[PDB]
Amino acid sequence: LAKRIIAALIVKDGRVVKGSNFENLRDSGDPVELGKFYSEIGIDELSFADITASVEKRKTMLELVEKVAEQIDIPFTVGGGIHDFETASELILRGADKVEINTAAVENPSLITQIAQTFGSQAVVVYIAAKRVDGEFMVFTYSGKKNTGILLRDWVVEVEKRGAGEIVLGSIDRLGTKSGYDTEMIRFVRPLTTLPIIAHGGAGKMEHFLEAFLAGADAAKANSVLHFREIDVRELKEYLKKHGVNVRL
Repeated sequence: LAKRIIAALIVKDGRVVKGSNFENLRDSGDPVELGKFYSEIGIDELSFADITASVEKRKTMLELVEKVAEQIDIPFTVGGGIHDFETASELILRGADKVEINTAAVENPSLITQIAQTFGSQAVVVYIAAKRVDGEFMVFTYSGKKNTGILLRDWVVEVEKRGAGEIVLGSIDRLGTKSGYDTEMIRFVRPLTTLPIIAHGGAGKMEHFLEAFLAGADAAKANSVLHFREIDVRELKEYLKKHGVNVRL
């Protein structure tokens, strides 16, 4: 019933893509050092998205979750190119608390159930990339390239039915725009599912977070606005608690 602030880091070959602005770390491109720092200053969870050349990807993603699990204590999700049960399983066993799946889940919905039966719904996070097309919310796969023809409304329902723990709701429209979260999309989805909704795409200033939590989101995923300190984590939670948002310290 508390809201969460989730720091999201894109990584490739064990490196924070386009790094960060905290000069106070020996390495501002070290995902591990950044992520532990974010944990100290009050990030509620981490989320790593790997985009490594698929040849060294599997080894590289397991290297990362191991390195991370050694140094941090808050939940963290790992995602990106996870296509089957065994890849998710070894990533969780190696340290990750949850995995984030999207395209594999749309093509094979039972993949949500298979991961959940062994690691529990809490470990399965489904990323839903939606966009408005002819007045309807549509689900997109392959990093935005494929309109699946599936309605957001139906996918959200099926994703809970299959046993997902949480849903990351990405507004494609708003991705990388600093214009605010797609609160219209969030309000559309909110009554369709009992699951936690993690809002992604559009953050630019602290009030967007208030707007998003007012819309019904249980958490907020945030990317470059964090790393380039266009928003401070402490000021944000200050702000939201001040205006009645139930955040943790």
